[PDB]
Amino acid sequence: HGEKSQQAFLRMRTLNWYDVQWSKTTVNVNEEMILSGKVHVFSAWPQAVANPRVSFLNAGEPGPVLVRTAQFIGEQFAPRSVSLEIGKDYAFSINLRGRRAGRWHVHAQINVEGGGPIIGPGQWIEIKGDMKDFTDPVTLLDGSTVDLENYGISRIYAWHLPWLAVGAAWILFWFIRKGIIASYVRVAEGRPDDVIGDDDRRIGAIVLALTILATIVGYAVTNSTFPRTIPLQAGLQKPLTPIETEGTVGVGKEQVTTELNGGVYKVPGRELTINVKVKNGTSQPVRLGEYTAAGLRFLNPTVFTQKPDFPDYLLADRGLSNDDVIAPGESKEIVVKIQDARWDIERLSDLAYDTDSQVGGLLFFFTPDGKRFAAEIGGPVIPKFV
Amino acid sequence: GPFNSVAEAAGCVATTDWMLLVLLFFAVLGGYHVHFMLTAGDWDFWVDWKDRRMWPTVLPILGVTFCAASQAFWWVNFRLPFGAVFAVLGLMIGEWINRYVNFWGWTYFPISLVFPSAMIVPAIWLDVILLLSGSYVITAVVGSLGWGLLFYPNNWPAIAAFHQATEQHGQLMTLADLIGLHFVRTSMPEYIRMVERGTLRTFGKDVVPVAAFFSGFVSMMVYFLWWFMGRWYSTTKRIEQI
Amino acid sequence: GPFNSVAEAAGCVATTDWMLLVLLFFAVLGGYHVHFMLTAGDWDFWVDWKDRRMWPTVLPILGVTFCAASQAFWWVNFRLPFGAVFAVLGLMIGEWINRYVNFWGWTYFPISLVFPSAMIVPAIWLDVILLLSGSYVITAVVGSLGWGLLFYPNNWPAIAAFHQATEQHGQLMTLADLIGLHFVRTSMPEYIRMVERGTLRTFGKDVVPVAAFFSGFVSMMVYFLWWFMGRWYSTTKRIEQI
Amino acid sequence: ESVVDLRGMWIGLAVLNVFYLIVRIYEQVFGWRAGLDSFAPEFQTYWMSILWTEIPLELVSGLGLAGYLWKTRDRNVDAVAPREEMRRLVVLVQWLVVYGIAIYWGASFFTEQDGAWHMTVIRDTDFTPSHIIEFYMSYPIYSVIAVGAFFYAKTRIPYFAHGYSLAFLIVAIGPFMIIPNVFGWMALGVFGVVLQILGRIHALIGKEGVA
Ligand SMILES: [Cu+2]
Ligand SMILES: [Zn+2]
Ligand SMILES: [Zn+2]
Repeated sequence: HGEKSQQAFLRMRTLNWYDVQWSKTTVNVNEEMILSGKVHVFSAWPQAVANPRVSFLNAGEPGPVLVRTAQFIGEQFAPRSVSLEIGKDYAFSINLRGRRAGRWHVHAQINVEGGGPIIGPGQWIEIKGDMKDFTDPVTLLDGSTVDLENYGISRIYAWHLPWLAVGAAWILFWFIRKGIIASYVRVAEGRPDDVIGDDDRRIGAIVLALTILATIVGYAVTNSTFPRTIPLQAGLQKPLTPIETEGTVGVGKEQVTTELNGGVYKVPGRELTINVKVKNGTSQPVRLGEYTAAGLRFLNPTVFTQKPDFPDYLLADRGLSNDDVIAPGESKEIVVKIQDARWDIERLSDLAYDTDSQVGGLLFFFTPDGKRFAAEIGGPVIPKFV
Repeated sequence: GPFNSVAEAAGCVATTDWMLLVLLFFAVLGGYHVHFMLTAGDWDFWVDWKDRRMWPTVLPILGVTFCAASQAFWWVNFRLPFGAVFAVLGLMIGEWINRYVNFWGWTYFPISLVFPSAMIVPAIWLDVILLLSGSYVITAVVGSLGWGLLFYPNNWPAIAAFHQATEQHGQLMTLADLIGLHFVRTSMPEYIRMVERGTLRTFGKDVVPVAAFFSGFVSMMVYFLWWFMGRWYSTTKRIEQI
Repeated sequence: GPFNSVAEAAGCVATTDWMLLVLLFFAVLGGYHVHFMLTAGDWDFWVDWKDRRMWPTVLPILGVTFCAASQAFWWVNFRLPFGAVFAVLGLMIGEWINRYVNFWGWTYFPISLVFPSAMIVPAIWLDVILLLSGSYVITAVVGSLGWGLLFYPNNWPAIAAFHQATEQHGQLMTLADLIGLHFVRTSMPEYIRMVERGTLRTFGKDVVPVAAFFSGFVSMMVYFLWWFMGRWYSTTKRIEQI
Repeated sequence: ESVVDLRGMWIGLAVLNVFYLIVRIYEQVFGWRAGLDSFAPEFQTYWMSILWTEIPLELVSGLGLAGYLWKTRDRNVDAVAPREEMRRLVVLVQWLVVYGIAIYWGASFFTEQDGAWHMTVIRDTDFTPSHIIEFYMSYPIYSVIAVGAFFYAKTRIPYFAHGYSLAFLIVAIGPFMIIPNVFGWMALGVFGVVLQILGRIHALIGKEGVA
């Protein structure tokens, strides 16, 4: 949720989400599902957003309704931050584990360092059962298993509460053994000294000497339990592996290419019309299947005869069209008509408000058999008012 | 007095004494908590921000501020030796109530992820150094050095369990890191952190000891400044014009 | 008096009055202008710097400085309710004379490229908030909040013509961008600018409103400080040694 | 006569503390399935309804309370008997206790509560349920209460009348300088305020060997 309020051009020209899927939409407390998909980092990465050199994968979700059990991107377990390279594609997946009952919108999400959150597509997940039943658990190196949901917590209170109590007793003691007004008056009149003097200092010298003892003891005791400890493990991870299959923007002998040649989007607010100069570097006649923008899919009903498993919200069955197998080696300019309410609803139409009136995203081209060949589209587009 | 008896005199003194303690306690709690929350953050909020270098540095230094101001008020005007602990406990209570009732109670983050920094112990050191030598100058030095040094050890018993090692898909992690990854925060990417990440200029083995000594020495300055702040906030001046 | 009549007394008072008004106007103009020019720049100089975020932020904040000091002088010592407008008008005049006589008259940049920020309106709010409540404290708060808020809307009428859209070689531009590209400056590469360029942390639609509020709240502090500066610049102290 | 009453305080305390408790229960319930998506119509009915309502209510309550304490001010304040001053300034200390509580809820509870909410949403808007309560309710409330405390002191106690307590000033005005994003100048001048009260309690007895 909320991504609807981020600026269109930024959503469009940073991450181009695709093949995002959610494994299970329904799970009991303790049951896993994987959220997975792919991401193409847009080659004209905007100046407003720091370099995705320093980034983090995530499950957009309202607090820990599902617990993340591991995640991967690049081809790499990623508990720490990663580097995405401009203009390249990455597979990612998250394993999540049911914790609080309800119904929840769980997106793919990537945050870029001087950047902000970029929010990938999301799906409603029903989690049923009782949060009381939730467990991890998790294996230490010394062979034991802990339940992270509860682990360490009473040991915190066992240390925190007593001191908060010794805290109060020090205050009450002094307040009551010769008080506030009585003390204000003494100081303001003659000297204090009727307020403080050994044995008042003796008490303090004592209390201190106990305090440092209790501190030492608690320290040496906790080194006896827990004698081998590591510092937090932090730092960027080795460069990731991009998707080399197969494919797949700017990879292998067989490509599609798409130059944008100006475009028009009505304000307000449901249509975007674009001239695409396509080059078919493949050896097979290809039809345009799909435009994807900011999570959003605009499908060609001619190609997607019917009709994928994908969120509401989101899935638009009109990114028509013109049917004419672009021929192998051919080089043609086609007029594409993105129409659907979802453009307005996910506020891509608010592009007219931005400091950079310019689309980005991917186009998917299909052979007569299976193969999907991908091209980056992006560039200046002009608004046409009312 | 302006009192009908001695009984009315004593009954008034004891109950204005309560009201004043309670109003002062929650007044300072507010000031201290907002200030601290906005600065020491961040490192107090989150278990996997409590490293060997940053945390035991930023915390004692930002935390000594209101202890010094509170000592300035309580010692100068009443000779009551609980300014530090007064302020510190306030912070603790304000923090704990929130972590429990909200971080956990509202948002379901486990308390192992959101427990606050332990400060009562150094706060005590601070208070009794002032008591033993009714000098803010000796306190600003030896008092607040102890404030620094003491920080890490007094946290170690709450902290150490999370610094046990796990292996997760081939890669070492502390439990802290793991509680971090597990209990998903929407805006806490591992890189926004600001924890120790290594340097070529570290020799030892000495990470925590130097951070302790650093925080001791820097707190002295902050303590000197904030003592006087306490004095200026104690002002009984009237001004005539607005 | 030391006057030969009442006519000579009246004639003196009226003409020393003029001289003081004219010397004070041009004295404040000088200071204000140099300061403003060196800081608020830059945004004031160029139409393609007048964005939704930076300009309506830096300008009210840096601009309130001399208004507060001028109010500090005029209100404290005379109860004259024009300290802000006095300062602000001076700035406008110093600016406009220059844009017309020099930016245009010398270097032939069209006025649509070099016109100054509109400030009389917020200056008025500032002056009458002080007049209605002879309080600098109320003014520092509500007065200078209205100073901030009012900045953009009072500029809009002068600015909006240039926020009409044009298509140039397949790319959207404002007329302001165009006037910047067309009338070539030697040292104004699009990138030295410091205008809004977008962020992932913007939600709405709300860019100008939050800039307006931000400027109001920050100006309070600056107003407070600069009032007292006006006080200190008002000093009638003699010193004995140099 | 009784110099110490306290009824007013307990009334203010119960009415304030139950109120916030209702607000916390309200956010526990409508925090989820109302407050996660600010584009939804539920946000209008459950969250913006509070915001659009509370601002005017707090503004009217603020001006209305000041205006009242002023109209009902003691026009004959220099004439106040030692006993009645002692009573009036126990009432001040009452006001300040309510304000202590007000400051706890506003600056501790609801401010750090925002901390955990920032880790829950990605924010559709400036007006999250957290902010609506924290910035637009919780803070104005103790601001109002603070102005009341100040105004009561200015209109009932000779000392706080003719003067402006610099410390009390910082207390009443300081709030209007709280701003977040996107060290030390804070409100804590209650220190001065209570010292001035103690200055004044001290003077209302010459035969003080009894303490
Ligand atoms: Cu969502
Ligand atoms: Zn359990
Ligand atoms: Zn009088």
